[PDB]
Amino acid sequence: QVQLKQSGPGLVQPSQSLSITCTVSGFSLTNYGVHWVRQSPGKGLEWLGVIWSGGNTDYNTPFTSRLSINKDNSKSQVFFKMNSLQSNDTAIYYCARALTYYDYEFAYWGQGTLVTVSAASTKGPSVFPLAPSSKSTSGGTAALGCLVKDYFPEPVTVSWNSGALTSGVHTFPAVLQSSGLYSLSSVVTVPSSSLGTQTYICNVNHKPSNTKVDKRVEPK
Amino acid sequence: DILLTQSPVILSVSPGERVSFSCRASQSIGTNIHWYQQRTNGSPRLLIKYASESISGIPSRFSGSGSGTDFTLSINSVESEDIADYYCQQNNNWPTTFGAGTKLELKRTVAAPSVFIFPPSDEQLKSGTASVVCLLNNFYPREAKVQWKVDNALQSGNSQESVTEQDSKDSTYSLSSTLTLSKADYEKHKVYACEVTHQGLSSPVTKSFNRG
Amino acid sequence: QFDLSTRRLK
Repeated sequence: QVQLKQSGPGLVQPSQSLSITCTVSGFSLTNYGVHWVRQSPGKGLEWLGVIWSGGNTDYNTPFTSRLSINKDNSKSQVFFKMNSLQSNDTAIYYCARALTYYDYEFAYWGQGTLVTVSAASTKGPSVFPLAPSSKSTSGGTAALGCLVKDYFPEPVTVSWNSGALTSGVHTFPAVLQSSGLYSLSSVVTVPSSSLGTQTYICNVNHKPSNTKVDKRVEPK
Repeated sequence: DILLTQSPVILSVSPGERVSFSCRASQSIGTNIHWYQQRTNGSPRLLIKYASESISGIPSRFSGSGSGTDFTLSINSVESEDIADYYCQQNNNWPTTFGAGTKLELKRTVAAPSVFIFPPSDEQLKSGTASVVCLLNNFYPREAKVQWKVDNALQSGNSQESVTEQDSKDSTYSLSSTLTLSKADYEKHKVYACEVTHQGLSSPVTKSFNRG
Repeated sequence: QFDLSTRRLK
């Protein structure tokens, strides 16, 4: 199938440069152009540029002097590079492919790369259990979760039992604390009678700090 | 650049109802407009190309119309899974531009929240901080009040709230309120309570525990 | 306004 897979999320210092790799499969770069689109709080969706099959590049007007797109046909990789970043360049950056080689209707997107522009340092999170008890139990159903505290920057991924548990999972949006670090909780409801025989693990992954933690949550 | 104006920013409807999204262009663009769906934590999904042409794998309930400056994306029978943001894109003029987007919220029956409270772990207490979490699960509508009390003292300014996006399966919301204390302050007190207020409750619900 | 945490307008 047609897939676009972008490199991991990361922090970029003000005035420094941004670098993202788009690795594609299911088609050849010699046949299709790869587009680049970002999504900021300020300007929403915004077309940045494209590299065509022949290697030609078009950059949107405001980015013609600080944006560089390259590629490697044999490795099926596209390279995105932007210079002199400011705080409002903080956005999700996508690579994309159109329906046809020449067009602009984007049917295939990369998963996105959340880029944060700040002068701060990367910090990995601490993971604490939200233990189930009688005060998280309701009608044979128990709630339990993981507190993912004090990390920077966004994002963290959370899954449960390596993806085998998805029903009743809520992972809350991160909030920014006064410390300047983010914090987040992920909860799931399960039958209370399963707490004795099932193991529940939240899989926490903070790519910017390369922090991977599996936290087992159990009644206390 | 072409300016695309989507109106309104927010649409709220009941399931099974028909709904229409608007996209107006600052000048004529013929039928050179594409529509996108973006679900929570997702990338944009192509729905309609060139005003009305259908896309593979897209349900038949999605259709579009319009020409010139006035365009419309329609859903004949809206489902719970349609909860998302919708964007229009023009490409009659370089560079291609997108609208600001329209949000699709769904109505449903009033549902009271299940309230659960979680004391801090001993693990966190070792670091000198105590987080107490209050969970409001699967409720509607979104509006709720959470009030914290430590030994009958009303807390204020020391809690933070987070609300999930609308659930695409049952149209509910969930909310977490976290009370953050120092370990010392936490240890100097006994009764911890979050009182919850919501339309679905005939009286406030208080979940509480005693430290120890 | 677009939110980077959920990818949803708020």
